[PDB]
Amino acid sequence: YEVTGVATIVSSEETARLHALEDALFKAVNFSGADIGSISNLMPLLEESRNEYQFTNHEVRYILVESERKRRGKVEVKIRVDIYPSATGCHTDQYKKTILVGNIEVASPQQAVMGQIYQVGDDFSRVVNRQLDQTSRSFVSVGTTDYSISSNYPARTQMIAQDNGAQYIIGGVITDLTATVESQLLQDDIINRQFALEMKVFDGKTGHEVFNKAYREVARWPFAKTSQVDTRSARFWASTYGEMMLRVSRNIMLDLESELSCKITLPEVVAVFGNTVTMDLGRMHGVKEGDKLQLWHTASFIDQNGLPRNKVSQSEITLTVSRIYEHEAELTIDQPNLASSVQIGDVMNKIL
Amino acid sequence: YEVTGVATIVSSEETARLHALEDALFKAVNFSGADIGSISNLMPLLEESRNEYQFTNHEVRYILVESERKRRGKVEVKIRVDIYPSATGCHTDQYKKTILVGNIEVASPQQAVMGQIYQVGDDFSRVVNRQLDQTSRSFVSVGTTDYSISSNYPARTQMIAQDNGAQYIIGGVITDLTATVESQLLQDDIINRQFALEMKVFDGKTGHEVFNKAYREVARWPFAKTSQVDTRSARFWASTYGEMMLRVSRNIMLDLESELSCKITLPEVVAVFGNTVTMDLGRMHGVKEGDKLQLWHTASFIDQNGLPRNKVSQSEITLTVSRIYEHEAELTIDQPNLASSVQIGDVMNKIL
Amino acid sequence: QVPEKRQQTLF
Amino acid sequence: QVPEKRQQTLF
Amino acid sequence: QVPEKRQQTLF
Amino acid sequence: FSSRANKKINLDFELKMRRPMGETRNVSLISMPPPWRPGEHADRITNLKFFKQFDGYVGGQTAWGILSELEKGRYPTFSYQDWQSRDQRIEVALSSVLFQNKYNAFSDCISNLLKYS
Amino acid sequence: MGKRYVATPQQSQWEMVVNTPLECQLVHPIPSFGDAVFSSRANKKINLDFELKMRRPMGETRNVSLISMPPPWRPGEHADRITNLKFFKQFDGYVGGQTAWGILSELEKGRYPTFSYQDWQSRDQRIEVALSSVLFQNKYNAFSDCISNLLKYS
Amino acid sequence: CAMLEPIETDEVT
Amino acid sequence: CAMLEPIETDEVT
Amino acid sequence: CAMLEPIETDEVT
Amino acid sequence: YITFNLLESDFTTAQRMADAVNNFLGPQMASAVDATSVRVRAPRDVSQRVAFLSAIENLE
Repeated sequence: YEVTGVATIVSSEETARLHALEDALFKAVNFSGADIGSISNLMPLLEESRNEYQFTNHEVRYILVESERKRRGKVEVKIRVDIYPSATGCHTDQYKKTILVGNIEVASPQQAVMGQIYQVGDDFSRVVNRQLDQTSRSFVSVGTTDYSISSNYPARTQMIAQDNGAQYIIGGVITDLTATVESQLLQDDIINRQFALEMKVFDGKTGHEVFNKAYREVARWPFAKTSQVDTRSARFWASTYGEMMLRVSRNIMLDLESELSCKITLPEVVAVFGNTVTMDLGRMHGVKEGDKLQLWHTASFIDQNGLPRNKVSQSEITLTVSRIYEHEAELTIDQPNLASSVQIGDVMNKIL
Repeated sequence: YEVTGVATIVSSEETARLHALEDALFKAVNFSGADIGSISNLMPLLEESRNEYQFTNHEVRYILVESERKRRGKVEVKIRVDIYPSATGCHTDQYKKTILVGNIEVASPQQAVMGQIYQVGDDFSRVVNRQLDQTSRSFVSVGTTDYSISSNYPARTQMIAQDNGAQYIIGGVITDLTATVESQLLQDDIINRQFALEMKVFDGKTGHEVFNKAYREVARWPFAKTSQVDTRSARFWASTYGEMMLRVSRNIMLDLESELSCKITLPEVVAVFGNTVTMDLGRMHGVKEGDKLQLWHTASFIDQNGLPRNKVSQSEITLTVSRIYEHEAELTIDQPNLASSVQIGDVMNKIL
Repeated sequence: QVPEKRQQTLF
Repeated sequence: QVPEKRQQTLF
Repeated sequence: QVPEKRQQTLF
Repeated sequence: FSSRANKKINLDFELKMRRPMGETRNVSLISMPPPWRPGEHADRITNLKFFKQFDGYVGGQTAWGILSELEKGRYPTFSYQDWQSRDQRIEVALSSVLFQNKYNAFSDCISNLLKYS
Repeated sequence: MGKRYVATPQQSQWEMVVNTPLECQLVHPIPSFGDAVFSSRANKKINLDFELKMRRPMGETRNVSLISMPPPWRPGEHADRITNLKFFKQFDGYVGGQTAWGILSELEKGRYPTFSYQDWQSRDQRIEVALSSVLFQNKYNAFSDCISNLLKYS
Repeated sequence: CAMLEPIETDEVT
Repeated sequence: CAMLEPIETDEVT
Repeated sequence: CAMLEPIETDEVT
Repeated sequence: YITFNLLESDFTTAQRMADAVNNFLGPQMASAVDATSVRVRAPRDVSQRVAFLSAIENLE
């Protein structure tokens, strides 16, 4: 395909070229309709600066870079790739997963003094929410929350997920915002600022921690030392630091696609009206009429030591979708005599 | 057709040319009678600056730009296009949707200090109201409201929609009004001000959020730094910032057309007088005598976790329009024996 | 190939 | 040889 | 072709 | 509603009118929900015939069905054109308010019926 | 929402009606429906009758489904299908052999034996009849004590 | 054909 | 083929 | 053979 | 589940209340987790839990 990759050089030409190649590959995969979950495993094998790349067992086979330019101080890379969009996979027949973006906090407010970027966590969780909402393939964002999610309180995680109707809750801590000064006699000072982050995803059905990853990137701080920067403004997010943080958010989305996309989606029972039950997933999540679903009885217990545990009882109950709304759906129980055993909170999975 | 597109250059000639092309295309589609809902999906494929554009499955097939001029500092584009106005579609046989423009707020009053444009949200919601009223094809505006609509209180949304007689409520938050300074030694300073906005549309029948989009544009701030600008005046709206905000409002209208226009319109039962019921839609909404309508029994519940849900019971009741007023209509129930089961709040849909 | 606007939906 | 994304899992 | 003024309407 | 000692299951429902039936009319029996049940539709039960100068009679499974629809909290509605009312359509409904206890007493008495006539 | 006849925890009661060395009888009144009667008699061989006695007699012969449904206060538990019976017109429902002992066993485990069938008196709609396990264990102990004291000959 | 260029009522100015 | 380069809605700016 | 040199996630920096 | 907290904490009172619920409803229904708390399995529906708790709180 014909794609362009744009990335600014911070300290190494190799890193900027690799970032531009990643951007071009991401655009090519998005246009080709291929899954973006598989991209996050291709990057490690892209550390080398070889003109030709060979891969096996992937939707992309050979990568050939034809043009590399450093116009306006940032590397531009033009490549041609062959993408094979597979019609099958463990991610195409699943309903969309609702995700709640939790509180992202700055561990050390001391590091945010330069620029007074103290609301960077909130304005970055907003970016992560919008990235998951309008860029992901298998995720739906149900908003942000002001509460902090911890692994010590699975019950609170379950309650907050129930309140917001979220299958997973994602929250992080920003651990490094410090900067160093590089000085040259010919020119002015260069301030390279750090952005480290540790993201954690919790399963709202049982309170377990299902995802855990750490990110660290560096970018130039173009603003003055004594200048105050607003994190909601376009001045912050159009700068080199802003571009780096946007790339970090994209990597978060790609990692979530890599890890959670092929987990089987489990819509929950919202209400039971005799022989008809209601599902928390609807038309906007990919539900189509005539779908057959299998019911699981949910029983998740905190064990004797306070650690969350999971236990599902298999059921002989199968349901079919009768009416579909934008955000909910109605299902009819195919075994009327077993309809009395369905309670609120039981989960279902689509029969393939 | 023969159309002209006018757009001022802010930072890139490509953006100004694209905006002029969008303006010319919008005027051509409006004159041709084609639906304006389909325009909002054509813009993404217009990023390239190709002299010729090829499209499939659209009311416009080929676009050829013949004249491009930069007179008086703004790009003028003259094009010829072939538009095929389809007589069919999911948007031509539906009644008009009544929409209430909610409160639009400035999240950070700090950003509105320059020019003291603190009532920009209200005077922009007025523009959105007038744009939906006198420019849209499938919307009727029932005015503005001073209340804020949130996803946490579906009951309040339903009550406000009932009070104003609105099917949908649209409200937003203005998130960025900051500006940057570009300085040249030859000339004076250039102040480029930002305008970011997040619009949200709620369904008044059930309190659900049906639409969510974010807008961000930049334009020159021609006024002095210490000058106070009145947002109700023509000085504000005839400036470059005002033209940008008007274009943003037009994009809001086009996105609403793209998303909500083909939703089936559901007029509500206002009063029941024996065998005759009253409809909240009338002559001004497209109701014609002899129309056949199908009744749905409405039952929308808040579930155990406080989240809104929808549930409609299908009915064997069909109604026909007997007398038409400008704002209401009278319907006769075709099944007199079932007339006792019609209650206020039941919805109807036109039988096609 | 242009994406098509949303089709007719009920509720 | 690229690592393969996680396969389908239940619970 | 000029648009035509509103036609006769009752109520 | 009348049940009598017999070897077979029997129930008679008689709509007895103060002003007798003017003419024989086709009657529609529907199970209309009460006002205090929004979102529920009406079920068409059946079509009867009410005869001239006779009380309306429903028998067989339909009378038991009327009792059942009353047990669910609904209103059995007979709709027909009344001769005494200028041949206009009128509705007659059976209320389900204060029905449960008397339905239990009725079921008990039916239980204590002689199995021979 | 269909018809479900079960005694609420405040309404459930079990009684030993006949307690003699010639017959033992345990009765569970199902409110608004009737009774469920377990009858054992003196004999050389093990015998137990379960009779579902209805206030309004059976209108038509129907296929009935006997399931061991969990009560509402037991989330996360699936229902065990027990068997399929046939209830006959104008006759009390009868279960015998090992299935009646199975009903007693499923009651001893805190579960609800549920009979589901289409009711003639109900416009041929599906209805459920459940036996409540509340206040059952003491009367089951009394019933088993009575069974142990039955004459071993007829 | 040839689309017209007649202006309409201003939305705010 | 030839992938397009149309931009989309900004995530924050 | 020829071992790769792709970097991984930093442990602290 | 729902949990009952004894006004006067005691191991024997906690176990006797657990037995009272088990005798009324059935086996493996209530369990004493310490001298104060007794956990009773309850329905997921809020309306059924109120009806369930109404019968349980009146046990002697």
